[PDB]
Amino acid sequence: DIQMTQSPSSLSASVGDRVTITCQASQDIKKYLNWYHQKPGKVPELLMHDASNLETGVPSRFSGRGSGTDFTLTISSLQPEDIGTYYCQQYDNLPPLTFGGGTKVEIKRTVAAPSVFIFPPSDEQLKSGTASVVCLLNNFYPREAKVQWKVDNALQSGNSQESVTEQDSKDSTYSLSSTLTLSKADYEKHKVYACEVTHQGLSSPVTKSFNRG
Amino acid sequence: VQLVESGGGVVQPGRSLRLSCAASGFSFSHYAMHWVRQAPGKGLEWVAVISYDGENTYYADSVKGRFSISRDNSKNTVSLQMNSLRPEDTALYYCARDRIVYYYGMDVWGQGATVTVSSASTKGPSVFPLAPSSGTAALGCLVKDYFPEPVTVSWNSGALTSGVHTFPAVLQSSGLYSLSSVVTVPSSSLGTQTYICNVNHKPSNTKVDKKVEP
Repeated sequence: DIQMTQSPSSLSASVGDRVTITCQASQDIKKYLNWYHQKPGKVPELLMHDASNLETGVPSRFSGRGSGTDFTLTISSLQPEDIGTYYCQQYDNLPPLTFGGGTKVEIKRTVAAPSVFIFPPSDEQLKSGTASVVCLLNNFYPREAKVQWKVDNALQSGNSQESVTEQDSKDSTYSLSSTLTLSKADYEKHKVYACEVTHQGLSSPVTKSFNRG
Repeated sequence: VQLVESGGGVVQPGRSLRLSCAASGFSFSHYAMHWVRQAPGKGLEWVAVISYDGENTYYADSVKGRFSISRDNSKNTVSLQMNSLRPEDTALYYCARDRIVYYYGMDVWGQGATVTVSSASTKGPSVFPLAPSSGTAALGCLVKDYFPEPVTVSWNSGALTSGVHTFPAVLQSSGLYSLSSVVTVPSSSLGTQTYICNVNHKPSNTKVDKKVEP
C-alpha cells in the first residue's frame, strides 16, 4: 500500500500560535491528500482536500501545502478547540485507503490549581453492600496531579481507581476523579475519610474530608 | 445530511455481529460508503468500501473473507456483516460517505457503533447521586457496574452543558465498567434549581433519570 507517515507524534502549543505538522507518503501521490481533524469524543472532520483546498465552513486559519511525497498542515492561529488528533489520508490509490498515524495537539496554558470536592457514598448504594467514595479534582493545568486516600489517617492502597478527562475544548484544563471502593462493612468500620491532593498550582497539599454520619 | 448507525454491543469471539447505517438528507444512491474503525486511544483504520450501485466492494486484508459489506439503495442503508470476530476487532466503527471524482474523501460520518469482543454478559448500570454539600458547588451521578461500553450522560435533558464533566469509564476488577458525571454550579442555586442526570445504556436498553439533591 501507500504508507503515510505523520510528524510530530504529538505537540503542545499556546493559543494564537502558528503551528505546522508534516505528512509524508512512501511514494508519489501528487496532490491527492486529505486532512482530517478529530476533536476529543467526536467524529473525524474533513478539513481539506487536494492537499490545499479547504472544505466549506472550515476556519481560514487552516492551510495545506505540498506535492508528491511531502505535505504540511499549518494552523496560523491555534484555538482551544483545535485540540485533538489530525490525520492525513491519501486517495491516489485504493484499496486500501490509508491514514497517517495521526498527530496529537495539546494546548499549553497558564497553571491552574484544581478545585477539590469529596463525595460520601449514597444511602441507596449502601443498601447494595458496597460503598464508593469519590474525590473530584476540577479544572486544573497541567495534567499531572496526585491523589491519595486516607481512612482514619491510614494510607489506602489498591482499592481506588482514577479517571482523567481529555483536555477541555474551551478552557484547556483537565479534570480528574478518584474513586475509593469499600465493602459496606469496611466503610462503617471507620469514621474519617479524606483525599489528599498535590499539584503544581498548590503551595501545599490540599485535603478534603468528611466523617461518616 | 445525517448518517445513523446501529447494531453495536457485545459479541463472543468467533461469533457474528451485523452493523447497519441509515442515511437521510442526501441522495444516498449517488455516494460510495466506507466503514472505518478506531480502537481505544488508537488511530483510524479503513475497513471496507462499497460503490454507489453496490457492484464493487473492497476490504482490508485483515478482514478479508471475514467481513462483508452491502447496501440497499431503496431503504437507504449500508450494512457490515462481521463474522468470526477477534479481540483485535474490538473498536468504534464509523460509516462514512464518499463520491467519485478517485474517491473524494469522507465528508460525512456516522456517530459510530461500539463493538466489544468478549464472552462477558451485557449488564445495565445502577445510578447513584453524588450529592452536593459543604461560591461554587459540585454535584454528580455515579454510573456503576455496566457492560459493555458505552453509556451516555446528560443533565436536565441537555439543557445543562456548561461545567459538565463526564469521565471516561474505568474497568473494575469485577470486569464491569463504572464512570462518574459531574457538574459545577453556583452554591446559591442549591435547593432553588433542579438537577437531574439522564443516563442511557443502549446495549441493556437501560434509561434512568436521577434527581440529585443536597
